[PDB]
Amino acid sequence: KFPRVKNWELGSITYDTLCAQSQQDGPCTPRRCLGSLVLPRAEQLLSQARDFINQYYSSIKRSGSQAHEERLQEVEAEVASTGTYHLRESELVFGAKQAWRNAPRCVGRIQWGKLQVFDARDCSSAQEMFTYICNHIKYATNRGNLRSAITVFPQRAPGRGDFRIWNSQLVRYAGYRQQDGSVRGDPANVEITELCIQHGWTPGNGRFDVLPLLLQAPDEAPELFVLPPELVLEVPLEHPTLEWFAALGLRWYALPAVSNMLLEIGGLEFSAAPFSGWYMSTEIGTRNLCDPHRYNILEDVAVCMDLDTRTTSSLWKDKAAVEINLAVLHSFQLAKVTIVDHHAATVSFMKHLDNEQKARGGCPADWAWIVPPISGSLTPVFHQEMVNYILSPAFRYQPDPW
Amino acid sequence: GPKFPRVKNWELGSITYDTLCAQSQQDGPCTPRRCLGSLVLPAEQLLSQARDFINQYYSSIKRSGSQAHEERLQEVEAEVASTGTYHLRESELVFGAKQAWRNAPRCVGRIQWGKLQVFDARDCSSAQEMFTYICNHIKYATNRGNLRSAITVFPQRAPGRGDFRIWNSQLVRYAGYRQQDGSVRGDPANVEITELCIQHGWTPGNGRFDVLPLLLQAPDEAPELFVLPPELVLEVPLEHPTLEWFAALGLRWYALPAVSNMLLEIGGLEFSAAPFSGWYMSTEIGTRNLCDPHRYNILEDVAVCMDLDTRTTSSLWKDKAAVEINLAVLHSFQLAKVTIVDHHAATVSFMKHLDNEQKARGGCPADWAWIVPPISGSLTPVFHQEMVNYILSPAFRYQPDPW
Ligand code: HEM
Ligand code: HEM
Ligand SMILES: N=C(NCCC[C@H](N)CN(O)CCN)N[N+](=O)[O-]
Ligand SMILES: N=C(NCCC[C@H](N)CN(O)CCN)N[N+](=O)[O-]
Ligand SMILES: C[C@H](O)[C@H](O)[C@H]1CNc2nc(N)[nH]c(=O)c2N1
Ligand SMILES: C[C@H](O)[C@H](O)[C@H]1CNc2nc(N)[nH]c(=O)c2N1
Ligand SMILES: [Zn+2]
Repeated sequence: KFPRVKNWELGSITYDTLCAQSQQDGPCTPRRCLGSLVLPRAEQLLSQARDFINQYYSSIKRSGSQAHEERLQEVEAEVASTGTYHLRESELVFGAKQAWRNAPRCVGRIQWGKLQVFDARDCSSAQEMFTYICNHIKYATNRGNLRSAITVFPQRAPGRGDFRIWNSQLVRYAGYRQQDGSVRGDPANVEITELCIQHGWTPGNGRFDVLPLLLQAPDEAPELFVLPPELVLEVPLEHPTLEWFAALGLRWYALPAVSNMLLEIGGLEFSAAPFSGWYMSTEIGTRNLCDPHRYNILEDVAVCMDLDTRTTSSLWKDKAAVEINLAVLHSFQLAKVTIVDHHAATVSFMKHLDNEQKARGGCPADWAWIVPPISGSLTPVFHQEMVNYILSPAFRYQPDPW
Repeated sequence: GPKFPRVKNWELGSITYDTLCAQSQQDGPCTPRRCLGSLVLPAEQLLSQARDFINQYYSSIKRSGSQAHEERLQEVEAEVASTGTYHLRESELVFGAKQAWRNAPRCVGRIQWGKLQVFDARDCSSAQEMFTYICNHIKYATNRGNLRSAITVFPQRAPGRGDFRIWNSQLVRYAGYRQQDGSVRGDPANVEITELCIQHGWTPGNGRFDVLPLLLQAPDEAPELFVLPPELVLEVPLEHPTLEWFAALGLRWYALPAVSNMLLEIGGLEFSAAPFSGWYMSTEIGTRNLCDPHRYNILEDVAVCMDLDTRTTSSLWKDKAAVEINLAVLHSFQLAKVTIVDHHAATVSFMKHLDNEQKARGGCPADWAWIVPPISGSLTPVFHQEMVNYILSPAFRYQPDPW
């Protein structure tokens, strides 16, 4: 019933009792494990609402109190007559922090308690969404001293369209499909780039053109907004000892801000609730720059390093990858922009695991996502068994609005 | 769409559906409530398992429903009927052993599955004879550096009688000597088997790479100790292609990886002693065996020799040192003409295996956490391939230590 969890480097054992609190099914069954797959293939609401309110009052050490009992009545009254309800700002703040804390694929959760929550539920137009987004970016960027934040737009409502941010992140580089099939820029963003153009954006022709935002108010066509360049901090990439690296003209933006995930709290759903923390260097240096379906610069860098790209056995791919990740760290450090390397991040996650074991009896974690894309076993998390399950409040994927 | 798991490759955008998982008859550790995919170790019945295996065998030779098939099924039911168990024919053992390998979710080398050399040692009746069979396996498999995959199958577990067992986890292992200061000289992973060898009369050495003797156990007898003739255990001294000082570290590793404590299950029959061997994927040695903190842990030593800043994580000193250590392993095995496969070549071959199996059986059970190499994960194609994990039989399974 309760899984035994072992760390093979230290030989230590724990038991995950928190998983018993999961109310939502994942993709696995006793016949087959689908743990490596990326995407999944009124009384109910009232049930989730009560559970959430209970979590909230327990967090402020006031369960059973009068305020607790009265709040539960309010929620019951609102759902019974309207089919839905609304969260108080303090609950929204607690809810967003818990969603982060519960996110199995996030290795930066040691920071979960420090999140600036912007209540944007009084938003009635895409124009207003844009203003809130600009303020989020300014605050979060903070001149390179990044601060974790989330801006929460109006919840979903029955028979009414959702407030949505079409872009997957607030800052993304365009991907222009070229005549000969290739892509200029970021291949992951070809679809959104095209949508922007289709909606009147005058495209650029570079490899790092910041995309405009396509923001959508309920039941309206999305609207295009160009981000003020001075609000988008970027870091030109250079290498500490390889002088020619800068000549590659590579760069990446400072702020990672997921904008297409749904935040679920107490049964309520927030379809637009962009959040941001700071990058772990491998996200940029390894995946964004070296993925074959992304900027795919490994071969170029290897040739500049004059490595033997003739055979795999020369480990040219491994050598180039390391220097690229080193360039990212060096460059962010030089530009004085917050970033965390994969060793420091995983070491902090092990502390988080321990903190959560004591606090809640476990921590849902997705091993395939927590272990870094390079040097996996050189990090502590590789040797740590993990149990994955869904807790609520939660961040979850949702269909693209188009 | 299809009511089977949909599997996507994110690098290529391609999709397949796994229908082979429908054939699984054993539950894994996961439930809809929680995934335990990252955990390392998470007559009526015999007849059904036996019948299923016979059906698999006849299906494989394209004779399902034939007179021979029905007669073999009859024969197995009667043998189990009067004796409680049954025995496999030679070709059934060969088919079952290859299928067990083919079915192994944690093995990235499965493209080679059809080439296994199956040594039938089911006539073995003593520990001394087990040793002879094992030495022949080592000689055949090593083939002076041009390694050949092989498995030697000893007698199956029998009702009442004791089990045939090889106590060591691999045929070649380096001793791990517990020190006064509490540290370990040699391989920390082998501290327990090393002590057991000593408790059984082995006179211990005092080096970092002392090859351990084998503790072989015949039915209902105490284990017997046998030391492998040095001439038979091929080793490779490690040197680096450019860093001249690497050779001075005195590191080395043996050529033959030969798992000896896994149980081979075929049609319900259990072969407690069936050592198998292929060849190493370089990261097993260069990354795990040499750099794991709980193994040889040589990362800091090598980083210091490379004059890296081991004071801060940000210098990526662990990453740089690990890459050079893996390169030294590949370079040295290549120099010594001993078969080895780097993690890029191996994962590329595994992607081909997945495509072959998609066509041949409708899927391939695979454990993502084990298939993706310990270094440079996303630089290999398997990192971007979703995988379905499930248990198929014949199979190789873990079994408790005999002591
Ligand atoms: C403070 C610094 C933070 C760091 C260093 C960090 C790091 C990471 C990393 C490396 C991943 C995997 C990303 C990928 O491979 O695409 C991730 C995923 C995630 N993080 Fe964090 N994180 C941080 C802050 C946040 C914040 C502020 C939230 C939400 C309030 C959050 C929510 C999540 C979620 C939900 C995912 C999964 C996204 C997906 O499935 O695509 N993270 N994080
Ligand atoms: C021909 C070359 C082969 C290569 C390169 C290869 C490579 C690998 C690798 C890299 C692993 C993971 C090992 C670890 O991380 O400890 C593995 C595991 C495994 N392989 Fe293969 N393998 C080969 C041949 C074989 C053969 C001949 C068999 C059996 C007939 C086999 C059965 C298995 C099994 C059952 C495991 C899992 C062992 C465990 O769970 O500890 N492999 N293989
Ligand atoms: N450091 C962070 N990295 C997350 C960015 C990409 C992630 N795949 C989200 N995403 O695109 C989800 C949509 N499929 N987060 N952060 O600090 O806020
Ligand atoms: N390349 C190979 N590597 C096998 C390494 C040991 C593995 N951990 C099994 N093992 O010792 C199981 C014990 N718990 N195999 N081979 O080629 O035959
Ligand atoms: C197929 C496989 O699940 C997929 O490539 C996963 C693996 N681990 C990952 N881990 C992180 N952090 N981010 C990712 O995008 C992925 N991709
Ligand atoms: C805890 C975690 O499951 C464990 O460290 C696994 C991860 N992946 C692995 N993969 C391979 N090939 N071999 C291993 O020993 C491991 N160890
Ligand atoms: Zn699972």
